[PDB]
Amino acid sequence: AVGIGAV
Amino acid sequence: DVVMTQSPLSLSITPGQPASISCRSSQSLVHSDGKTYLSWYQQKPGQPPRLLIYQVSNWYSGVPDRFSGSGTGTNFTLKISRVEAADVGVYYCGQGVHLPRTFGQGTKVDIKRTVAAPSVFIFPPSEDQVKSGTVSVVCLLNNFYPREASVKWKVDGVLKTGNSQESVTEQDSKDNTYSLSSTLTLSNTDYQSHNVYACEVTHQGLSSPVTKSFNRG
Amino acid sequence: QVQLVESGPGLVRPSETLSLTCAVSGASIRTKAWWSWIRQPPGKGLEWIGYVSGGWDLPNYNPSLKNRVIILKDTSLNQFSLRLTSVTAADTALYYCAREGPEDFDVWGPGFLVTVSSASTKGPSVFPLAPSSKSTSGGTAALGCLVKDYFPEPVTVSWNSGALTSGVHTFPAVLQSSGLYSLSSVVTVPSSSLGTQTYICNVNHKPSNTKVDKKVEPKSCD
Repeated sequence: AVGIGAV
Repeated sequence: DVVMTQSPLSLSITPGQPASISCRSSQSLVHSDGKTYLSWYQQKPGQPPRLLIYQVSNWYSGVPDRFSGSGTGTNFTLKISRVEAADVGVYYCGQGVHLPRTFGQGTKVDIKRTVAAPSVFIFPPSEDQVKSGTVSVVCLLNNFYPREASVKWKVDGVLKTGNSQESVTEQDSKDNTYSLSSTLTLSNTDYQSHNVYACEVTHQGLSSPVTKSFNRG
Repeated sequence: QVQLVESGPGLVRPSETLSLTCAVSGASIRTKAWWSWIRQPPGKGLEWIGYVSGGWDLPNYNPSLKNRVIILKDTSLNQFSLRLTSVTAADTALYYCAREGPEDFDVWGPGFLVTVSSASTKGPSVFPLAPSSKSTSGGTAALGCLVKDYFPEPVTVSWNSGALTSGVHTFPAVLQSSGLYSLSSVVTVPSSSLGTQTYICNVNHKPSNTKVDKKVEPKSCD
């Protein structure tokens, strides 16, 4: 999913 | 990495029956936003995967309700309630919450169906092939099940080994059958040194091995 | 309506750098999406290579790639591209460009096969595999096309420019001892049709810029 994990 | 493990790695489904694949992760796929980012993809041969499920139980637009996803935390399960012939292929689970992104190794799904004896054909080389320097005689087994079969090449009655190559298709999306080609390659010198070419097919659906032949010229 | 297409070379020498470009149509690259590259060695699993964001956040790549990957985006041309340095045979695979969106990987490209080898490109020879009357198995006969001595993968085979689809089997290519590939594409067809309908195999090998349309008909004495 886009944006989930670099948060 | 977050290691994803699928089980089983090879799953043969029985018609009229449900089917179940399991996918387990080394860490929880629960994100801090409360959502679980697990996805299920289907890949038919020679094309990219198709997105079936994201967010373990939500269906992607256009995916039929017969595909279902369940699970929590590290345990996830994809079920195909009642299969179609087109549903052969490789199925992958993938987490979209942790970096690096990871996928399962994939579960290969093949269907069980009624046995069928192969339709056998032999193709002698065209004259262009004979002129070309090398010659390829082809023996084709079309539309058989199950996958196991044996092809033997016989030239002028004697078994010939070590010059043949086999290639098998994937389970057909229409009638869930397999097909096989055996190509025998010789020099034109070797090709014209003999007269009769045959392939003898042994298969479960044949009461006796079936031989197809031709005469050179 | 979103479509992505990969383009580039089909052959790269080892230790060189692999460049691949994914063109996106149907949506602007400047959206809330991670434009990603993922590779798959043939007949094996998927390896996630990385992504470039449509916003301003930095790209992230797979640590397994050993700091060989650069993923770039070009808003003006609306495309994104992969540069992978110091390739080896292990980097020979099928490369997919995809869009990781608010759901998950939404859309994938058809896949592009990159082969890492030193060998020289060669176009294929196409020979007809003709049906015969001595070989009729009931009411249907089979005919086909043999595609020999080409490099590298892949070739595409259609029948009657795509009009004929049912009953066609294009077999996996088998690698000869020469280092070249060979495959066969066959089709079953009512033997009655043999008298009236003409059957043409269309072979395409883009790496060698070869396109061959060959009609398969029974022998002149048959």
